[PDB]
Amino acid sequence: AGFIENGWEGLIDGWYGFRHQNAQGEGTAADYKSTQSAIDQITGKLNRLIEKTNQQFELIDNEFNEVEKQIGNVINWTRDSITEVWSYNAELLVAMENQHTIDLADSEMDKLYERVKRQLRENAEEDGTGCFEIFHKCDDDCMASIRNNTYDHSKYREEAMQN
Amino acid sequence: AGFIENGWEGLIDGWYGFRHQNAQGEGTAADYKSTQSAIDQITGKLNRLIEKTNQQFELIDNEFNEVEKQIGNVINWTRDSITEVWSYNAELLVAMENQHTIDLADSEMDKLYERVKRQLRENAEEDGTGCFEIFHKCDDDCMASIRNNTYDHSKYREEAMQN
Amino acid sequence: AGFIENGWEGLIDGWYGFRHQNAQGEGTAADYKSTQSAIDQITGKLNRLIEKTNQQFELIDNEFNEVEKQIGNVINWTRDSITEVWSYNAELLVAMENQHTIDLADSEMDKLYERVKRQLRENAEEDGTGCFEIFHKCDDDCMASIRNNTYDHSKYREEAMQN
Amino acid sequence: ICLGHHAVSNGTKVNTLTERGVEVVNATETVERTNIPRICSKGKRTVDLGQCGLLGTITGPPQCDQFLEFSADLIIERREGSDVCYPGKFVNEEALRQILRESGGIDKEAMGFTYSGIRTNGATSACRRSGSSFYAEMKWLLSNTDNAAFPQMTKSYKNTRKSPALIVWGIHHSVSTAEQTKLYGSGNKLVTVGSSNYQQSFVPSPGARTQVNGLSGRIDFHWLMLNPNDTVTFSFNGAFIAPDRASFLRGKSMGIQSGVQVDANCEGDCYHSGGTIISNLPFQNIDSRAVGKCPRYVKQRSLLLATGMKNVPE
Amino acid sequence: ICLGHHAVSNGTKVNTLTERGVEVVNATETVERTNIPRICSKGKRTVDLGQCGLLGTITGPPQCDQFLEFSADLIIERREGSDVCYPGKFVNEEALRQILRESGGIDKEAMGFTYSGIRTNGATSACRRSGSSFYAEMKWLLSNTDNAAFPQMTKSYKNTRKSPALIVWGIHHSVSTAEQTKLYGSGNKLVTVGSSNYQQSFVPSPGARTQVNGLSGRIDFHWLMLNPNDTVTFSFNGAFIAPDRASFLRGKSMGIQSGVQVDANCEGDCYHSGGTIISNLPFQNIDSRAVGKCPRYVKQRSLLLATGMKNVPE
Amino acid sequence: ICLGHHAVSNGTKVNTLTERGVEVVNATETVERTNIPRICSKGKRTVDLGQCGLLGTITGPPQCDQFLEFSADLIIERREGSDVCYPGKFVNEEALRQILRESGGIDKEAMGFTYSGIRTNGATSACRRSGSSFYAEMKWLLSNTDNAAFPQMTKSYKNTRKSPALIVWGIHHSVSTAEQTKLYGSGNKLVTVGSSNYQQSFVPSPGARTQVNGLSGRIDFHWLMLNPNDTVTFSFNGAFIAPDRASFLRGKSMGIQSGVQVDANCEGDCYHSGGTIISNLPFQNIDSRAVGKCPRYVKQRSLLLATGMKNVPE
Repeated sequence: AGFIENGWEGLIDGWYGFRHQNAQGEGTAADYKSTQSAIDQITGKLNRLIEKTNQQFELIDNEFNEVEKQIGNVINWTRDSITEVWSYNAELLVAMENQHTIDLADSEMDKLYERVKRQLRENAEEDGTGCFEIFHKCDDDCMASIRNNTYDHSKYREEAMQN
Repeated sequence: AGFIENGWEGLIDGWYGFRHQNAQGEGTAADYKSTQSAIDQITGKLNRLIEKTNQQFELIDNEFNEVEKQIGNVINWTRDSITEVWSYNAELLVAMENQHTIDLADSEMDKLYERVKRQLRENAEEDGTGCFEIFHKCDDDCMASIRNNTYDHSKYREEAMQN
Repeated sequence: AGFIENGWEGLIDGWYGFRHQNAQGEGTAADYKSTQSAIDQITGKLNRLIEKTNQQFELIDNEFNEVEKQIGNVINWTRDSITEVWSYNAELLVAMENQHTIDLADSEMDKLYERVKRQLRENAEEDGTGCFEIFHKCDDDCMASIRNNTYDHSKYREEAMQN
Repeated sequence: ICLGHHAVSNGTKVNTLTERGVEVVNATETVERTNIPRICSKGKRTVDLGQCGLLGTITGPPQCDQFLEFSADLIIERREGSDVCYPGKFVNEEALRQILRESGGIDKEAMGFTYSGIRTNGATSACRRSGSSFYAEMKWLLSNTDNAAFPQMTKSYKNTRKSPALIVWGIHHSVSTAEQTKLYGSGNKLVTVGSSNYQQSFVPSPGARTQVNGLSGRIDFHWLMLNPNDTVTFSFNGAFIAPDRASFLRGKSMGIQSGVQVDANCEGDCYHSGGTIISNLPFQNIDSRAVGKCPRYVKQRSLLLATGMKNVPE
Repeated sequence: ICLGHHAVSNGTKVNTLTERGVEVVNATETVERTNIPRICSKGKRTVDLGQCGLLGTITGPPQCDQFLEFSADLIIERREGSDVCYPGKFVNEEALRQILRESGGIDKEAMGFTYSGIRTNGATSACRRSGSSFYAEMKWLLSNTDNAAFPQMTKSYKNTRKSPALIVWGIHHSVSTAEQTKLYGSGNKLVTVGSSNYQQSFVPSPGARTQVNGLSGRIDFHWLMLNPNDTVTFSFNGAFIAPDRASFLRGKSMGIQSGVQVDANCEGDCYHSGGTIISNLPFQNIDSRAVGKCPRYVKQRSLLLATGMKNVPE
Repeated sequence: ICLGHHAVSNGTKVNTLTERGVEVVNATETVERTNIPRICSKGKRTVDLGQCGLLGTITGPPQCDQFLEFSADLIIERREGSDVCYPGKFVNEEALRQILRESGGIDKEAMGFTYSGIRTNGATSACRRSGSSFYAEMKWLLSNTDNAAFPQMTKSYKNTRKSPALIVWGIHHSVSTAEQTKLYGSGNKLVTVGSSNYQQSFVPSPGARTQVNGLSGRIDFHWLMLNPNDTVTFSFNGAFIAPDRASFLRGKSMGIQSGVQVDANCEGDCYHSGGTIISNLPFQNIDSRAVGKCPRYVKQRSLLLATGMKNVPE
């Protein structure tokens, strides 16, 4: 989300993906592994936070007949204190979880980027904006070989090295 | 803050910056974008933590005429419990915010490092201690072109490739 | 812990290490710096969390002769609320500390990987699974020179460049 | 080959540890606000007291005639409920209410008191059934004739069950000192209740009170919890509302105060005066006094949890 | 070309999730400790009670003559304040104090109690004004002559306003039974008070107490809150400190107990006995009993928040 | 040359912010569960009350004869303890218990009350020593002969020490009004107690009760705290259990209720009814009512903290 200047609004298939522009045409295919990884992590956060409490609290006040003024002020004091505690814990919880979610997803993006970067050793070079310039015409079958992590990092070495 | 063995005490212009030593002379210019990024993030943390509470608590005890000993012991008990809760929350809050602040600044430093690395594709090589050895005499105007992200990654390729 | 497909169960000397397979034979030596770094960080977490509280709480109830039912219900209500607060804080605390611990260890692993990568500038190439293919027969003394960060990044350049 | 992450045109702003308003792809809600304006009692034995007050179920006014030996897991108190038919008041009323809310119902048992030499059918136009009656579980002991003399009587009752018994008696306060002699004879006039833990001691305080229920006399309702094999003794000679049946707690339940209808198709464990909070979220911003197994009340109206990546659109 | 970050010679050690004492570039404080030793009341209607007790403002001793119908947004209680001039005590005094602290002032109104056949100007030398006087809002009800017979009286009052009324009466306890028979005649004395939520019932307890104001007699002060259109009734015949004016809560305010001076140039919303806490920090380590809109009290003296990067010198 | 990390065959599953069951190399426990079934009192002055009740130490029944002026840093209450020998009970008993638990011991001092014209040697067969005796620190005040008038008396005591004094007296309730007339005389008996911030005025309750200790009469104890240079005054004329010695708090201590043995070889600062919690972990799941310097109670049985890296074995 840094050097990637913007996201792809047309990418409606997954959370991550590739958009290759070779000679044969163009392609935009979503990567399933990283997308499912971030989805499983966020789903873990959701399953962890959305929770039912088995602790039962009884009625300590009375809405129809007000209790003693002193013990009533003590009850309202304690209830207001606990309300402040849970408000703070909920605010800080939501904030921290959102931060770790954002940085987590960015971490997955960088994982994918450096993974495909490690797939192309000397046959391609970084461009700066999240692209890998290929020094040899990589056909659509070659692009599909890079997507499913089957691109041979040596059977295209000399050709791209000459370029 | 890792392979960068130490900081620059002479750098009083910003948080991040460059110090180039070419043939024409030497320079030390602070980068405004990353510095302003970390400054805006820390400023966000400060604006979020420094907060005024609209909840008003009333006087539940009495310093001039002590109340009943039992309800007074209950009040002191609840107040001590809440005091422990807020002490724990404050300690953990400060610790976590400091940790994420340090790791945040280090993350920005690595962002700048890898950004300048992606600017110089094959015209320079990493040295190991946070420097980029340039295989061609990059003059002061070229250094200024690298600072404002205008260095051409191809009009110096063959010269540095021969070296 | 990502592209490193699995760990080394035979590595019983430290947390991180190298396993070189050259022509002279094979070696598996643990790196002391990164291992001691992660160990010192986890030890810091342990020394920070394992703590003794100087706050003393008195007996507010009575197990042998039950107190007034109203103030007793107030005491049980407050104690249950505080119990829920501390249970939540303990759960979230343990979860967060475990997350930051795992991501911390992975961060140290990546630090070591990219450090060894920066040691071998053009004399070696990444393979994709966490190894560095060397284009020149690096003997055991050369491997030991790489371990203690004394490998000369220039006195083996031309030989591996020809390969 | 390039590679990037997805993005949406309309993200959701959330709050983070650093910034405030970071637009992510998707986000959900953690603070519940939707309320069901009905008391969800599906699968629970529910008693809607209605016009009957919770304390009256121990004394037995007309409006509580159908709640003398109720049994429930959820007790609902209504705003039109009344604990008394003859104007009176309970001492430590809220504690007894909190005892009866989690009692799981009450079971009455005859105390066996029989009387000789006085009238026992004291009744008032306020506690009307067929005609003028009194509290169902209580006995308004009068003099035999219109002034007469009330002999000193002593009545003891022993708890012979494994659970504590709820004993409730009453001290009568006439409109004046003279009507007190019309009901129990001239002079004083002393009641004394005693147990192993309890002992007190009442002298009637006759006088004009504010007209409640068209009468100026009051009846103080007192209570104590007898332990098994303990005995309570009543030594009196006038102005005594004697107990006729003791109460025993059945099991366990929950008490709520609501003003909405009862629904037997929805199910919930979180109740308040406005209805039932059916949610799976850890927090709620509906009622701070919600009882049962509720989410924790917070003052924030909405706290959006991020469920997507950082939205960097174009 | 090389690139790095800045550093300083003198950093600031902070605490993190990992280490303890990490020297960063700059850091700020999050736990407030600076206290203003004055009550900052800029822009607030403030009533410094001084020697007048908060409860006395309802009964009206001499020292409270200028606080009978006060109005304020911030009420300050002083240590030299006294609720009584004649030695006495308030029943449920702390609850009434907490009611009067957030009352926003009090407004008195004549209850309209007329008397016939007794001496109503009972006074004492302790409540001294010009000569010997009594509570300004009370009337000591005595018998007509030196002994005589105090006739039985009944006084009723209806709250004809939209806000609850504060009713305060007193039960007199003489030094001995002979003084009680002198002030109100022989026989049993009895005071009854009734309304819609209140009932009971007082009998005076004559006897010699500890000498206070050179007087061994006491006066018990009792109070109740009448609802709109609700009626209170008193039935007495002696030992009665009758109310003359009822109190009505004006609005809303805050009550603090302090011993420092009042300052009208500084402004703050957090108060304690030592002064005013003026800060924007989220925590404070000054007074755990601070009231108002205060930062959350913690027991840590300092919690430095890091505002700079990691300081790596040399 | 390749490089990697270590792993183990048998890892430890923990819970993180993302997953639930991440197998790491090593992990430790943060929630304490091991309990020492003994009261660790090494290095602390400990007084095991045993059959003596904590409140009895102020009144002095036979079983408390060796605890009249105890001194300790840790007070242990036993289930077989009894505050009284003659049947009765303390009023505001729990507050006085909480006062005596942190009192650090008590120090008695003669209040110097002389009598003339009555008996001061009222004794019972329930408070037995050599023969029939009474409370060691109390004096049962009777009438000079059977029936006859108990004179009206007034006894005052001034606290001439720098610490507040604990004053405890008693009201007697006979088995009938005839017994009260025999012990103290006919007429309305009444006791009055007053100081500078106290006044209460008790009245006995001659009724009819069942037999605790074979006795149907009761003796209830009341208490107040005198301030330095403050004076307390009593006005009585029968049914009075007069105090003979006042109590003064020594210093500071802690009070626990346990049923296990006392051990002087183990040391701990966290106690509960089952024993001593000796641990350095921040949490514990043993007793939610543990007192002292304890880890914070949680409902989770185990919360494993990760101490190693992610275990990826083969």
